[PDB]
Amino acid sequence: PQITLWKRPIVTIKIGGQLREALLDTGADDTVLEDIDLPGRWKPKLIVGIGGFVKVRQYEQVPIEIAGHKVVGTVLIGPTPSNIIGRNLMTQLGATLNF
Amino acid sequence: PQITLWKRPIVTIKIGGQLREALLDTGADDTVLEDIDLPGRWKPKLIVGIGGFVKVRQYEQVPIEIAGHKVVGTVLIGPTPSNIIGRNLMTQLGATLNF
Ligand SMILES: CC(C)CN(C[C@@H](O)[C@H](Cc1ccccc1)NC(=O)O[C@H]1CCOC1)S(=O)(=O)c1ccc(N)cc1
Repeated sequence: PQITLWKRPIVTIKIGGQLREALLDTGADDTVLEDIDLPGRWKPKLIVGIGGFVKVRQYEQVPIEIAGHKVVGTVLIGPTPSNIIGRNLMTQLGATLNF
Repeated sequence: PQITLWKRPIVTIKIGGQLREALLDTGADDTVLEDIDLPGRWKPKLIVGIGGFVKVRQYEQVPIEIAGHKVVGTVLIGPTPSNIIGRNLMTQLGATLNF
């Protein structure tokens, strides 16, 4: 799809059988979700934003469906005021900015 | 221009005769710059992010050049680890996300 930016660019995701919404965030290098259960081992990571530090769990090679498209990548779990899809996963959709 | 997202989407800006770089950030509702002098009256505002709070100065109807294109809008001045162009100004470029 093509979308304009007069509203937040929010898409539906499906990850570990759970349905959520997330913002498509070109300013985010990495994908961060709050409201979600993932199984398996993870690694502690810090990431750093307007406001400073957030401690997150890094889960590798997580299957995720974003606006209907199946990809696999790193998902960071941690407190974030909004679930965000970062460039790590947007590059797998072949996403572009246009103006 | 059309750009892909394998690297950060960084563009050149010109604002109050100062040249800077900024990230095109679809996850940001508002534009926030750190490294910059604007004249005139402003208003205190807070914005939350990964990591918590940032106190900013809101400057209205600021002329700014983004990747060559002249627009006028609200610019927030405050600590941010990176200068960001938010949707407030991306909508004035007719920017779209595509995948
Ligand atoms: C350059 C910074 C700002 C990068 N952030 C991305 C930005 O899009 C960020 C996303 C967000 C949306 C809603 C609430 C909170 C945060 N928007 C943001 O703060 O919007 C503010 C600034 C003015 O407009 C409102 S981040 O969240 O720190 C981040 C950092 C690293 C990773 N891996 C993921 C996210």
